[PDB]
Amino acid sequence: GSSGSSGEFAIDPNEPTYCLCNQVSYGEMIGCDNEQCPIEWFHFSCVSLTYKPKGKWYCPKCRGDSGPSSG
Ligand SMILES: [Zn+2]
Ligand SMILES: [Zn+2]
Repeated sequence: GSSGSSGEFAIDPNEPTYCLCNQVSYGEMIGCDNEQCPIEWFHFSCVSLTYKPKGKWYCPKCRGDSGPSSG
């Protein structure tokens, strides 16, 4: 990558986005065990991850579904 350049937190229309922060893949990323998941791609730092977990990892968007807006 680039040694260092100001102007972070920017989403370019050139490259797509997956992670929740909607940013271009970078650093370490894992594939949500849930295939159906349209993202199946999230950053570590974002998902408070230090290293590839030796266990099924389900994005915070899948594991948290129960609970509809209205009752
Ligand atoms: Zn992210
Ligand atoms: Zn998922």
